[PDB]
This record gives sequence, C-alpha cells and structure tokens, in this order.
Amino acid sequence: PDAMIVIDGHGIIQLFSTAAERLFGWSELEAIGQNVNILMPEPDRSRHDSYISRYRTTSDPHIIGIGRIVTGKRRDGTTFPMHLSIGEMQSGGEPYFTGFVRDLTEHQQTQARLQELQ
Ligand code: HEM
Repeated sequence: PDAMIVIDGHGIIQLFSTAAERLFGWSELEAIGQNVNILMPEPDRSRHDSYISRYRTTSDPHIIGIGRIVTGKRRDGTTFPMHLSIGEMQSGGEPYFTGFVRDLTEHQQTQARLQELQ
C-alpha cells in the first residue's frame, strides 16, 4: 500500500491511511478535514490550492499520470523526500484525488553517505 491520502476538489483530506499516520505524524482524526498543504513546506504549501485549481480549469496534468519526487513535511517539522503518484476519481459528482506516497528518505540517506565517502 504505502501512504495513501484522498482529497476532495478543494485539497481537503477525506481519508488518511494508517501508513500515512506513521509517515506524517498526524493521526487519522487530526488529518481529515485539514487541507493537504499541511503535509508540505513553503512555497508549495500556499501555492498548492492554486496548482489544484489550475489543473481543474486547464485539465493539463503536471504530476497526474507522471509521478514526481518532492519534499513532504511531518508534524514535528522535519522535511523529507518522497515519490508521489496522484490519481483522479469522481464520487457524488465531485472530483477526488488520491495520492500514493513512497518515503525516499532511506534512499537519499544511502546516496549522500556513499557520496561523502568519495
Ligand atoms: C505532500 C507533499 C506534496 C507536495 C510537495 C505537492 C506538490 C505539488 C506540486 C509542485 C504540484 C504541481 C506543480 C507543477 O508541476 O505545476 C502539485 C499538484 C497537485 N497536487 Fe500535490 N503535492 C503534495 C501532495 C499531494 C497529495 C497528497 C495530493 C492528493 C491526495 C495532491 C494533489 C495534487 C493535485 C490534484 C495537483 C494538481 C495535479 C496536477 O498538476 O497533475 N498533492 N502538487
């Protein structure tokens, strides 16, 4: 599975997997109802509602159906690398997006270490 988050068309979290709680620091109850931008740092945080709105108006994906590696942010403030896949769905007429996260911290850690030892 890995971390999975579902948001409605406004970026508000509807479902947050147990694995996402483990990864982001927030529990289910706490996360649900919050905007998804609480999972990332600036400048993406303030800008995310616009990326979501730009997509809805242009129908031109930038991450949907491509994937992308980004910096996410846990509750205690630490930032970390993760791979992200976004899926589009529809329910009760309104759009919902699904995000599948893969923690890439260990990889970034193994990479910098191998680098520093020449
Ligand atoms: C948690 C760390 C995340 C970061 C840093 C991040 C960042 C971004 C960035 C940089 C863009 C588009 C910028 C561009 O290429 O124009 C974007 C688009 C979007 N993000 Fe996120 N995102 C995060 C998580 C999520 C999650 C968990 C969801 C869904 C559950 C999500 C849904 C969307 C949607 C729907 C769009 C627009 C779709 C598209 O442009 O393909 N994002 N995000």
